[PDB]
Amino acid sequence: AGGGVALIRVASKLADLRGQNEDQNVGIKVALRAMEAPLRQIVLNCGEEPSVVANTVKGGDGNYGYNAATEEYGNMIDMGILDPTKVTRSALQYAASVAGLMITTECMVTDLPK
Amino acid sequence: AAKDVKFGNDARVKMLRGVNVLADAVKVTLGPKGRNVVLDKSFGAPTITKDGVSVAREIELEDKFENMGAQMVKEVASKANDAAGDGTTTATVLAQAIITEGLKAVAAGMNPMDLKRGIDKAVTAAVEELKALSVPCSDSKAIAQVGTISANSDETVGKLIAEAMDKVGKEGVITVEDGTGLQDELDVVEGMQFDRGYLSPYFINKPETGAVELESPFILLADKKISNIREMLPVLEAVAKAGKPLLIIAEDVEGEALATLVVNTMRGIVKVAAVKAPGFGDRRKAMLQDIATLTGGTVISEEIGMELEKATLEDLGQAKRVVINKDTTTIIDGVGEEAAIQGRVAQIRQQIEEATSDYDREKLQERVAKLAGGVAVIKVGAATEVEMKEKKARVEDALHATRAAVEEGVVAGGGVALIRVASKLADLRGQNEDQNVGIKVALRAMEAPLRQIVLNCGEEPSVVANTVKGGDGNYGYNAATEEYGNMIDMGILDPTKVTRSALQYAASVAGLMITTECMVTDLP
Ligand SMILES: Nc1ncnc2c1ncn2[C@@H]1O[C@H](COP(=O)(O)OP(=O)(O)O)[C@@H](O)[C@H]1O
Ligand SMILES: Nc1ncnc2c1ncn2[C@@H]1O[C@H](COP(=O)(O)OP(=O)(O)O)[C@@H](O)[C@H]1O
Ligand SMILES: [K+]
Ligand SMILES: [Mg+2]
Repeated sequence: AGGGVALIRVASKLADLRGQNEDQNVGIKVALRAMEAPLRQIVLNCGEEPSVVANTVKGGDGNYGYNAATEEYGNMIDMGILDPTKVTRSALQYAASVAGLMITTECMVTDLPK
Repeated sequence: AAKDVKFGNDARVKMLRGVNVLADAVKVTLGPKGRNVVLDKSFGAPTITKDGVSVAREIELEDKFENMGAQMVKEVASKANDAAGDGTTTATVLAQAIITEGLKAVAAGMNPMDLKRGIDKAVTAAVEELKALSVPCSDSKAIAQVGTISANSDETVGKLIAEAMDKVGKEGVITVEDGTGLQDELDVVEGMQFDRGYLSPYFINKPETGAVELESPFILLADKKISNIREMLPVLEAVAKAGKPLLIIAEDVEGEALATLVVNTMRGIVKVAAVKAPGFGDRRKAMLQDIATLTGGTVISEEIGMELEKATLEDLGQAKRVVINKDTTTIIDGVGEEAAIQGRVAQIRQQIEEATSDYDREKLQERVAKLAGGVAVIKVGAATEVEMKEKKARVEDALHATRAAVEEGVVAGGGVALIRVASKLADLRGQNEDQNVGIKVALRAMEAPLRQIVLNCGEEPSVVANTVKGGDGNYGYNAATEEYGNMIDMGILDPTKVTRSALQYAASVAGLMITTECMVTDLP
């Protein structure tokens, strides 16, 4: 399902995940909180309130979601709003990769501003 | 000096910016999950406080138009603190909401005065609805709940205040002072006490406690300065024949008379103790008259036409026990016909009603407590001084809230009552469309306190607001436990007076701030 609701589905599924350390728990909460960013930004660009729509979508199940073009809810499959699984998986994995690279970076070397 | 003059929207945006600075500093302390603000003091250490008016009274800005905005919105918190003693953060939140919405409506081409009239009409209707929505708060459990909620969910404070209010009575007074230990303690005084000790340590007959104890004495109330013993001979001889102790409450006793008294006390002739008359001036006269009424005696004064030499036993009062320490004198179980006490306290109530300053009113209330009720003192215990100050401020907030809740009743707390009122006033209309817009502005601003409480918890204010608006009755949101339920059943109570006062003062200041067009101030 499109519109950013698949990531909300998985984030709501994974709310029970725990880590071995209080720092690994902060990392797990950081990654799960970032899966709602697409739908929230879509609703923000359309002009509604992201929190109410996100709560309504999380409350639903399956392919329930929000149509941004007509500003109504419904089954995302029936409204014809789809994403291939490869697109979502690739975007999530590459975002996590670059975030991990930037988190463990100790030095940056560049030419002088001259 | 020379001035700077700004017109229209420039003035309004500067003013709103100053309002926003002060409101953003104040609003971080609202609810069970608000935080503390550190205030720098020029003389001393910083103070860490969660009180709205304390934070508001410190804010001053470098820019002059923004400073005007902040100085104007500061009066809401000041006035709410003066009137109710609590509810200043809510008043500031409401004022900021009204100002923001009203400026948005003004920028759309509305007439500011009609918006102000609509806001006034909505607030009047809202106050009537709040009065209709209230319920009495008389049992001790509800008073404990109010004191607990006002002290930032501290059960011990609520229990202590409920016990104090139960013991001291409806006519008594309760004060808060610094303690010496780590635990809060309550000391209640029954009877009349004034802060005057004996004039000579030799009067002490019980060195174990260093206190002068007299059983069934006479009280000689001398409204004059006594230096020569020649005046007291008749009454002293009469009391010596009587065979029971005597107490002198006089303006002062000089060396000769005091020396004669101390010589006689140790010889076993008479049991005499002498203390000073409390107060200075007219209040001293009034309290001597009060002691005369309580003890059933007559004040010996020159201004009425009697002399102390002609005094007899009929002019001397009586008591059951008198205990005098280095600092305080207490008179216990004094003989007096009740009608005199009720009459005196009645008169004192009439000059209570005809009093302007709060100092005079509190002195009169202390007098009424001494004559009829009691006086309770609560000591606050804390390890350091900053902690002591923060806890003492919380205890004072709780005491004020319990007083208000007793005198007017309680409504459901957490911002729910304002939402219920605004839901009830959904069909109110004015004379023209600008007035209807102003009514809508007020009704929308009535939901700001709950939204800020939910923000301070890290939740979503709009989801909770919608869920609470969808319910009926006392249905609300518990921000401490993060659950929905009955506001009354879980003990989240707010006095009606605090809510009404916050709404009134916020509307009064914000309606005027909406109608600005020009601002004149000094130059940088
Ligand atoms: N009518 C719609 N309602 C809600 N979401 C939509 C709709 N149409 C497309 N989307 C979502 O918007 C996203 C498209 O954003 P886009 O600007 O194409 O960014 P990207 O290039 O990263 O895909 C897709 O994830 C799609 O699921
Ligand atoms: N557990 C709770 N759940 C929801 N609301 C609460 C709770 N405890 C207190 N409140 C509300 O929070 C407000 C307390 O804010 P406070 O910091 O006392 O500011 P004020 O100076 O306006 O009283 C009260 O209106 C009260 O109704
Ligand atoms: K506060
Ligand atoms: Mg309070």
